[PDB]
Amino acid sequence: AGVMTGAKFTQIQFGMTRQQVLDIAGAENCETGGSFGDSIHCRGHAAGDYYAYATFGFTSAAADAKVDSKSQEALLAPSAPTLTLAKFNQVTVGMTRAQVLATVGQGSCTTWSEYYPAYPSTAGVTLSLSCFDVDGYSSTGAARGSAHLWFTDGVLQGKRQWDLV
Amino acid sequence: HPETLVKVKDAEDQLGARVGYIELDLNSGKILESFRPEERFPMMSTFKVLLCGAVLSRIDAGQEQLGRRIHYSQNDLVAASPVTEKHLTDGMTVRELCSAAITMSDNTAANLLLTTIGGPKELTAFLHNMGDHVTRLDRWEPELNEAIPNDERDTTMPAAMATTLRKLLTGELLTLASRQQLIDWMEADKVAGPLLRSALPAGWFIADKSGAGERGSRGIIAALGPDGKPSRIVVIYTTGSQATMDERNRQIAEIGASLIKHW
Ligand SMILES: [Ca+2]
Repeated sequence: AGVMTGAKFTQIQFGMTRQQVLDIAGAENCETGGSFGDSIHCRGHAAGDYYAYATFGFTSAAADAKVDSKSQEALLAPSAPTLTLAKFNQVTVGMTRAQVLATVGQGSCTTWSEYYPAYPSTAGVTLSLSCFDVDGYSSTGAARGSAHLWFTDGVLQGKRQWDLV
Repeated sequence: HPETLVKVKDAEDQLGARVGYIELDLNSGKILESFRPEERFPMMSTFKVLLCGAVLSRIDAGQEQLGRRIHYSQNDLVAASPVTEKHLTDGMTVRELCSAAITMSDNTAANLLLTTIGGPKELTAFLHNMGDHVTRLDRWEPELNEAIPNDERDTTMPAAMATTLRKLLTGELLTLASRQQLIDWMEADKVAGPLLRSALPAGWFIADKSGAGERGSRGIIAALGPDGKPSRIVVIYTTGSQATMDERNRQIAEIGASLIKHW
């Protein structure tokens, strides 16, 4: 079914089994154990010295464990990247995701990581967004004008940017 | 062998950019072949081998422990960090970080390791003090991959890198245990398949570290040899090309096929 893709990443849902993840992502693209412990790491197309990828964390090592974490780099593309250094500097810790998006642009970000440490409960959910400027996103290369915004329970805890103008 | 040089020049035509090349005898340290041995090229991820060499040096001096756990956070995360991203909740040990940085080119792992040694400035000081007065690291990931033409920040020369790699893998700079550890991480390289490894004959040994950066920069450093033992060091760098990644991988792979063919 090809390598790992953004569409596959999106189709995979929290609560899914290891087998459901593998069948959707394509077993050939995935690995587990070693550096990735109990998680399932799926590679997409080559990019730089590695690849676009997705990592799925599970509640336990059991074969019936459920997906409680979804992470990806270069699989999802921002719909309308308009982030700038000026907008980034206006983002403030304490903002809700809505407030952050109103500041950096509704289509400037993609979900880098989403984790539920208390799954099935959504309390304590941590979420990292990868946001890019007009030309920041690159699927095969490296981000050029981007930022990382992380939240806990929907509230921004911190921010960091690289090469925004 | 001259045929390998014909291939290197072919590469410069195929890529439309300069290629730096060095084949060094591991035992004698003598240059067997070279091309643009003293021109500067961005190290990219190849610097991570020098980084962990500096880490092992501090461990040798008993100022660092392989099992020391580093607890980092969201703020430390940079792009292209598959391993460190996964262990964000529990942290990673110095040992695990070097493995990630060398075998996976994990960028955050490299930055965390840089922090343990004092930063780019201290890595350069480490190198200068071992006899390498050319190689320099100035920035952290991911900025060190900018590859701005004529910018000497974060660069090395093919000859300097080859001699330095030799000192790290066979010199007295590091303890035997540490030399073995460094070469072991390189032998376990998981992300350089399309390069030299793709031309490596059955039974041969190869420990390497590749790198890719902006403006077509691409490169690899390695210790390889027949019958499961490394006997030569190879260093290949290029920057400025507009060719595709595959075309760049191909050119490097062909240079390797040539040097192996005429081993
Ligand atoms: Ca920019």
